[PDB]
Amino acid sequence: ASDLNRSMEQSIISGNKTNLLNTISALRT
Amino acid sequence: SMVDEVEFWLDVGRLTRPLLIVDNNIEKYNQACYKAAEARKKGDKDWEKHKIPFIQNTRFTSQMAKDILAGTLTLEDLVAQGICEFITPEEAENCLVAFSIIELRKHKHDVTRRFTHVDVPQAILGLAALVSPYANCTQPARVTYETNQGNRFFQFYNEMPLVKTIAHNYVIPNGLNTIVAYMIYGGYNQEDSVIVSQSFIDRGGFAGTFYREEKVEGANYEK
Amino acid sequence: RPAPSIMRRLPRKEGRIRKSLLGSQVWSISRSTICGNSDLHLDEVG
Amino acid sequence: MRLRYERNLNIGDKMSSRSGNKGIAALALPTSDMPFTEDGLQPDLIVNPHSHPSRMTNGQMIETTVGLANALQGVVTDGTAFLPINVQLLSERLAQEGLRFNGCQKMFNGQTGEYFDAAIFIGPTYHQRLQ
Amino acid sequence: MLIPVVCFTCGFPIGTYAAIFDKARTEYIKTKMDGTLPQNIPLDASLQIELKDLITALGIPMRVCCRTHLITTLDYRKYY
Amino acid sequence: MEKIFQNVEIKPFLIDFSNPFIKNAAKRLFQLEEQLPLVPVNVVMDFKGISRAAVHGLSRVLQDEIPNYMLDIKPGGYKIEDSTDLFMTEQFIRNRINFIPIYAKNETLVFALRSLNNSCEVKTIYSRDLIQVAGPKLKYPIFNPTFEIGFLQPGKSLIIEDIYIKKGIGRKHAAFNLAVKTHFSHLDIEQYPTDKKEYMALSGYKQSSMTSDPRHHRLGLCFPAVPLPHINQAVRTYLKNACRIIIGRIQSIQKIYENFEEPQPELVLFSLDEEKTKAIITIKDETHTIGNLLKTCIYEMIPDISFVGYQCVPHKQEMVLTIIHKASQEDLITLLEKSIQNIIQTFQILEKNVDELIA
Amino acid sequence: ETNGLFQMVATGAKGSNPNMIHIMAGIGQIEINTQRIQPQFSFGRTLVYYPRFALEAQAYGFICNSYIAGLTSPEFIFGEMNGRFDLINKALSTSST
Amino acid sequence: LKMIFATQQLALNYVRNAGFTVSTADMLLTPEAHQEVQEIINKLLLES
Amino acid sequence: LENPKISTFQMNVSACAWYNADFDGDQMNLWVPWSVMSRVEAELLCSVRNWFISTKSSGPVNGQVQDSTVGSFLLTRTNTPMGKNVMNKLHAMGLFQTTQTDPPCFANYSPTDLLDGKSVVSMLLKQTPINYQRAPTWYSEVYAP
Ligand SMILES: [Mg+2]
Ligand SMILES: [Zn+2]
Repeated sequence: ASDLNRSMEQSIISGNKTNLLNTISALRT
Repeated sequence: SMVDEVEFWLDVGRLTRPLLIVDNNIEKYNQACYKAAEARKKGDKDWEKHKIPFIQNTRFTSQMAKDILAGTLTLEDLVAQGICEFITPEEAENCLVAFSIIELRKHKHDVTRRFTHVDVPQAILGLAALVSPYANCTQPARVTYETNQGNRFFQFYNEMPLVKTIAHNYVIPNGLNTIVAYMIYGGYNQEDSVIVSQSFIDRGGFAGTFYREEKVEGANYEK
Repeated sequence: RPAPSIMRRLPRKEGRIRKSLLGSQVWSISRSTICGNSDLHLDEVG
Repeated sequence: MRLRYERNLNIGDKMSSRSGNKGIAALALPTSDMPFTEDGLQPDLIVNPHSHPSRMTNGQMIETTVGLANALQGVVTDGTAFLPINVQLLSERLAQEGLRFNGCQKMFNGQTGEYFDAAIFIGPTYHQRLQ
Repeated sequence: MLIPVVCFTCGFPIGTYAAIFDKARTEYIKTKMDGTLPQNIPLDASLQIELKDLITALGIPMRVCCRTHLITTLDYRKYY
Repeated sequence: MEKIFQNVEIKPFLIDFSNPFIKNAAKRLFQLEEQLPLVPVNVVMDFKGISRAAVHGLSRVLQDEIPNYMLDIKPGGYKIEDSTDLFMTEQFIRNRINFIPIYAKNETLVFALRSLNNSCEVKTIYSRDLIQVAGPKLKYPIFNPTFEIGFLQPGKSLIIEDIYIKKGIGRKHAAFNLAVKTHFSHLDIEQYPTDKKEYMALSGYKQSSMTSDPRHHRLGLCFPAVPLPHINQAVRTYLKNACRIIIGRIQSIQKIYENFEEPQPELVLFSLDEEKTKAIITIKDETHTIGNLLKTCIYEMIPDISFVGYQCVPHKQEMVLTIIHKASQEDLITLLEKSIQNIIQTFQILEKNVDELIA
Repeated sequence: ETNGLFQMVATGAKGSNPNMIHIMAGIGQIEINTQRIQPQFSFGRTLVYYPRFALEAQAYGFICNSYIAGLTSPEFIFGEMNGRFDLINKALSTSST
Repeated sequence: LKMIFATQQLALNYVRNAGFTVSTADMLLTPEAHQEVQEIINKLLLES
Repeated sequence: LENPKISTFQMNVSACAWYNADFDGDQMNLWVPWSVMSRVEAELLCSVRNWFISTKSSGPVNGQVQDSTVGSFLLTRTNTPMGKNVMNKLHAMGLFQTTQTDPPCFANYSPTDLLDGKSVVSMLLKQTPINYQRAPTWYSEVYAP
């Protein structure tokens, strides 16, 4: 139910926050 | 070599990089050396003539570079042929790499320095590092040694740097070619300060829009 | 981790003693970036 | 709900060259108060020379020279790291284009109009604003 | 997004010619890069063609700032 | 007679249509086979027998501090609708419009911009799309029609209604800047050959600026847009205007002097008791032009002056001029009035020479 | 008389003689903890660019180039090691202090 | 402190007339000096 | 600072030595005392004039830094590339127009007279006499050969 999607979302929420060079470097980080 | 084990790895997470292969004629060199030794044994004294020079090179050519720049050739095509192969940190322990083609040419006829691969120097830097021009002429750590330790902006105007690097073939430049004067002008630019032109600011230089979203949503107006 | 206790308030850099008693948050205070000004005396601030 | 702020380059906004060199805008001057060369060229930015030694950023200087040459010629050249470089030949290229060997120029004080005794090093350098 | 209306440094109105320049340059580049023009053309090679005479013909004075901002400014139409 | 303004050279910047690429591009984009209505004009002028301070003051007055006109959007002029383009924000379009050079004599003109992209490709808004909606019909254009006002995505539109002429000085906003520096040299001072490596690190003049006192200068300024048929006239007006401006400012200071013995906030004069009188003059919204000019003329008038100086601190927005001299208050005031009259006469002679020469 | 960099270095305003010698006339041997570059890459190797048990000085952190001349890949790498060491030591010392 | 400020103003006002700058050519050795440096480096490598 | 566009805490560069600060994005806190007792104590006890001499080393924390040092060297330099390091009356006078002090007397100098930088420095120091003999950083045995 909501627990699955919400918990996976939260696992992504922890930090993991995203000019173009900076974004590409964050991806490559 | 310390222990006789041989390891094959095919798991995920292995960093890999393409490297040009270096071929040589060591087998022919050894055959010629043995023939020259036999000639010496015979006493004919032409053994010096039997020996042949050692040659180590790479199959990469200028035509291949032109094809790559024209889009005809790709890394997959090169790997399909014997020009280059992928190397990982594990296999890199068995590789002797010349840091540039200049080194390979310098030791072209040196049997003492048989190389296994050639590396393009720029491969030892990332995109962010490659953004800076003439990075090898600066010591980037000492630059930050003073600076070590310690909502979207859209900028209207951007320009390609007058001294462009490879990193700008893959990212959009953000900045301007500002006329910088290296001088003492009133002591207003001390301790890393910079004096700016008011007209440069007014004309839209480094001007943009900052966006903040109230998406989540005393005396106040309410009107 | 979320285990409230009376005696876990005191210890640590975030505890009562080191965060509330030694050091405090104060009103009537400003913070900003500093730049240079050659026309201000050594004992003046803009 | 979306809010937009018009953000010009304000005093106290960080500016950086490609080779580090983070800095803060400390003063803004009108066009009449900025220094100018005998050809009328004036700087968008004035940077203290005292940063270079400790920062050891010669790449900014080489970029300024190559940019002067390129702007006069009207091209954009490749300055990737580890490519062959000869600063003497870059200076000679500057000399050929009608400028001085060192790239310096005669400059005047905008406020008073008196020429500086020493030729000043002014040229195009790539700069960006940190967020 | 476009070539600035006036030069950022000195305020010379380069923009008056900007559009024309952006056209002429294109044609000029093609002519110098004679042969196939399939857009395979290396950008780092197209940037090596000297546009000094073209800009001089446009009437822009021989000023470092104006030439720099004219030849280096990015156009949003091409990228987007 | 005096001929402070000795020689003038006017040379407009024109388009060379002999270049095939430029000709083709102009004809295709704008059907333009002739010089644009407004062209920049490069004026090189020689001044003899005038202090460097006055020449540089005139130069910077022309660059800014001279009344000038720009195009601005009245509040609410930018109409936000359903089809308004997202990229062409009001800030961007306002910045683009503000810095369009104009040569307008009437301030009552009001223009409008109404563009729609009904096509399937990005369209480009040019200045020729600007249409006059108020004021007497223009017999001659006030701006060139080749500027790229912006671009619109397919199906979008841009509507700005109230575009009017605004007056101001350059130093307050760069959009009012008038002149562009192109040359400044002193013909009185000999110069080294700077190509040699033993002199490339020096300015090239044979005299240090700390001892040199030049009196023969060449100053070259570029005006961004003047009517092609009226170049000689337009330039003349500019120069004359500049002179008047300076005189006006100087005259203000003179008034402050003429009211001594009457409590004034600007003039503060006292006696140092060494038979030295000290006078301090504080003028708000004053620039280095007037301060340097006053200092130079006072110094010339009183070679044995105990001290004369001025400070225009950037963060104070005022000019403070200090004069200390071994004389009584009335004598010092008379000397200052004499110096001010001398500089005013110099600039009047400059205006007359401008009129004789450029005409 | 007319050298800005030298005048800044000599008058004590900024810089030092080693900085001038590194910018011009060569960086020289790189030393970490008063030691050359130790063979961390592999048994008897310092980097992938040099053979096992290399005898040349360049293989252990000797830079024959100057910053103006330009540094090759191994020289740049060794300089990077040294600079990162300086930064890490500074951080550790700050924390301990 | 007052004298520090006044001397700073004096120095800045002097530099206002006698400009100061750093150029790229300030870090450029002459060819003969370059050859001398190369000789020194070669001697060190010979000792090694 | 009454300019509405300025929003930074502006300080003299020579003051940075107190706080070990640079204008590379460093931030600072500032609070104005409002009570009478706190204002009196701030004015009488915590004024930066008290911190001029370091408590750690018993030495001067503050002095000329960067452009001030090189500018002093150039000013007191005996010889310039153009010749002798001299200035006319006008420029010598102009050197003193931003010092925020009482201007000295130049009534004894003709407009064509030449003044050395040592002379102007001598006037400024004669404002507060002191005796000092030593060698400068300019003179180094390393560069002497
Ligand atoms: Mg800092
Ligand atoms: Zn320009």
